[PDB]
Amino acid sequence: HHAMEEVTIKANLIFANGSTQTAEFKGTFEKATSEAYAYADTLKKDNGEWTVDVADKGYTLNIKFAG
Repeated sequence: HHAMEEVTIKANLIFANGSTQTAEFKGTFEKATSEAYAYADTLKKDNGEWTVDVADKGYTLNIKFAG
């Protein structure tokens, strides 16, 4: 039985120069997680490629952009 509660995935976006931005995605776990990464992807054009460190049991995504 997989978790079907509506949850919030927090994306802590960290840019190359150290600046940050936080966005959150609400929905079932995997759907919301995929949406968080999809959002990060829209920022690659101006911020470069990203890497991630998953925290808080998967509810926090620390996404760092390179460059």
